[PDB]
Amino acid sequence: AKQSMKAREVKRVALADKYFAKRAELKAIISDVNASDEDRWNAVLKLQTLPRDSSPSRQRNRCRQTGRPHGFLRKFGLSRIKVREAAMRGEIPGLKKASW
Amino acid sequence: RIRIRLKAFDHRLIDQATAEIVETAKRTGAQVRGPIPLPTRKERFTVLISPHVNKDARDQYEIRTHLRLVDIVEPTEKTVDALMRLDLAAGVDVQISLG
Amino acid sequence: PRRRVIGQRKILPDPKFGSELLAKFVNILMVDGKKSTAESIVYSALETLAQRSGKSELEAFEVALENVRPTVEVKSRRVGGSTYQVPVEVRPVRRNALAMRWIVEAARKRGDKSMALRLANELSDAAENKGTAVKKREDVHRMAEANKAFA
Amino acid sequence: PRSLKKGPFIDLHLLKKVEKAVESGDKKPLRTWSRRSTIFPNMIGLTIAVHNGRQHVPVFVTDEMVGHKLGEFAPTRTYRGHAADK
Amino acid sequence: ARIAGINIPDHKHAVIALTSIYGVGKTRSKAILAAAGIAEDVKISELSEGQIDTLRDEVAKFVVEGDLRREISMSIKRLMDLGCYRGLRHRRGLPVRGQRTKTNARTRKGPR
Amino acid sequence: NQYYGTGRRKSSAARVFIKPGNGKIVINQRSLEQYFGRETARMVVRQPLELVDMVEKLDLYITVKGGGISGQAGAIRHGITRALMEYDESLRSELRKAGFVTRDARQVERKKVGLRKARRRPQFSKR
RNA sequence: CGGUCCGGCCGGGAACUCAAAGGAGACUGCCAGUGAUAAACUGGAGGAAGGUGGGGAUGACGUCAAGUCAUCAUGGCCCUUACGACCAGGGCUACACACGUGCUACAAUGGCGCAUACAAAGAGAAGCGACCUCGCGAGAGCAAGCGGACCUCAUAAAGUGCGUCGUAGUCCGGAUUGGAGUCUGCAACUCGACUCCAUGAAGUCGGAAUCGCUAGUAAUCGUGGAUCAGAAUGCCACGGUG
Repeated sequence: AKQSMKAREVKRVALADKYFAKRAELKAIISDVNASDEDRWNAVLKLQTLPRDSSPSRQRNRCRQTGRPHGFLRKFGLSRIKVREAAMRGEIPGLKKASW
Repeated sequence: RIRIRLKAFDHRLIDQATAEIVETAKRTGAQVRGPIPLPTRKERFTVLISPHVNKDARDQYEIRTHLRLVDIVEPTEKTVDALMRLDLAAGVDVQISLG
Repeated sequence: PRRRVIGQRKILPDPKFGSELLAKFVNILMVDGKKSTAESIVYSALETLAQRSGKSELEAFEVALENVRPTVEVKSRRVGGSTYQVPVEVRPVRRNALAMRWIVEAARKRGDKSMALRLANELSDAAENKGTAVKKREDVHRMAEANKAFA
Repeated sequence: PRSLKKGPFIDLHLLKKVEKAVESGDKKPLRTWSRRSTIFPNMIGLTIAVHNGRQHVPVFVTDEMVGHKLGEFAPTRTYRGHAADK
Repeated sequence: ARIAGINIPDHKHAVIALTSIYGVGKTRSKAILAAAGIAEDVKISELSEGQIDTLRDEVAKFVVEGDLRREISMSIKRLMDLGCYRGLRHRRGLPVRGQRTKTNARTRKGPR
Repeated sequence: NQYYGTGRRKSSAARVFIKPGNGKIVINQRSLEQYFGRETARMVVRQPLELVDMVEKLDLYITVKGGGISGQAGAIRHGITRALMEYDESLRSELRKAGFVTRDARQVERKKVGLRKARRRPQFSKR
């Protein structure tokens, strides 16, 4: 991928982890039905106050080694090409050709 | 009372581990119920190995995980000393359950 | 097809009666692998037309089927737009299958109360040489003599 | 549609503009890039120059539109004629 | 039976009889019968005038025929009066939800 | 101490015990009228018994699991065939002639990659 | 075998269904015929198996300046106040069409209302999520258990039982459209899906010319899983019937 794109991922994840404490304890008020609409509205408007890419939903899953949005495996953490290369070279334990 | 679970990618590294643990339990204690296997799990992956437009070049990869279980043979204090030893060769995950 | 001369796979033993021809007929009739519904429908039509005729069930089915089992068909082993048609006498193995296929094709042509009633009329009139399968067979037989220059 | 638990959704900077427009002196249109902000009765009468991608288009807000997004009254792409309408 | 200005044949069941009315459908066709004390099995034949008027009043309780039709027409025209994106898509006639209109949507449009 | 025979057809396991009791049938805490749906299964789970005289001569306490209706029927048929073979040692020839000893090894084929089914391929683009 | 809360409930029983390790096992081995005194072929006593038992992986020398310099690397060429760097709103999902690959179907082999069995393979830790209660509903408060042969996803459908629909603008098709919501997401107007009510487009078996399949295969039914905050009629695999 691009250097700017890769830096965007770390910049988003850092601010998402830093503000994770506020996001959960702020959406808790919204989720709590037993609350006043005056505090519900305040919580709703205060959540849009923090910077946008501060949520886990606003980040992608580019592969660590190279960087590729389309094509990824959560268990392996790399794109399809890199996963195949690692499997063929033996870097992934207990991974062989499936044939049933 | 206590049980030991072994997860392995290959059976070669887990059969010898089971043999070692049962011989240690025979040296310290007796009345073994034998290592019982559990249904292994096979996680599949489909990887299209073509780095561009070709939805015909696919590879099927498999991760196998085999489970072994060893129960109590003689619950005492000396039998735990010989089982809390250093970990075995890398590749075998050992879980200790007590109750 | 080219070097292999296949045999033949065994058919169901036909638990109700034991007729391999009946098993072939129900296998031709059934679609989408839904054996239960097709077998129920064919058994109901089986009973209805047998009790409408009066004679024995299978003994009437055989005489109604042999009366529209064709003898000679027409084929064309020609390539191109121009075609020459040659008559070929059907072997007994394919004769019953073709007759059953014609019967089941003609069955789904009447707007009766149910599929069993659709089957029953065109299955019973075959004994008296009436219906649609017999109507098409008496023209298939004429196709052979329509142009029998090459045989 | 959005769940009624969270209620209507508007921009934070939008509330300040709406308050300033009603208190006091509205002569210039309210310029907002936000289109997801729901319309409120406070904005009735006031001019909203809503951005659609090229340039802010003026929208005159009436009581008819309340439970609709402000971006609905803002075409995204210009249409003149498919058969080369010159 | 003259129910809410419509005629119903005597060879059908009550469920489809109510369904034939514009604005009753299937669930209301059972709710009305349950409220009036009629099972969703009887036919239009052998229907007393008391049951007829109870069904008519139950139908009149909720919305109706051409009244509801012009009911809906006004609601549709409200979007065009607003002039929103939905109103413009209604004016064009192609979509109103925003499906793939460019390649294949032959449902609200058509040639001669 | 009564021996028995085991039977499988596609993915179903059925084991049936043989005892001198005359014609007591219960299929996994059920009966033929319970595990039913078509007469074909009932006929096929009694063919070794209906062969010569064993229709009402020894009871059938089978319990069967897995597969479908036809798979369970085939598994029960193979199990009773093996049980009768082990019980008598002379009905094996008749069962081989009837085709009951030969277990049907046919199972569902795997789905290939690029194909919509095991062998069905996507339609060619009009070329 | 014993008791029962009749339930594997647990004492107990390690034969079995099954779990996953090592072996035996099908090797033209044999018996006849055929053939050139061979190779090899045809039938069969045995076997779960017969000529590769049934499937998958394994894809030569090479052809197509075949496709990717936008996974990545790399030789020149191009910009360094801009083809580089940051942010907000729109577009990839679009007004007259054509083409390709799939799905719903066309109906009495069927949808409808109420009981009722039969599977396998996989997922689960800021995740799967039992039960109770509100719900006509997607779901909501409560949440135990579960790093998982234990607990969930997840009474599989087809079918099977009974009525009902009688060849019909149909109790057929659920495409369009209006009203009000439910879940996830700072935020579904451009742009997800589910849920209710109503509305009920076509269609009524398709012209030339065409596509795949020879056995648990073609059809027909349901389910799981990949990336994923949510989004399959696609993809990848299990199965039921066949």
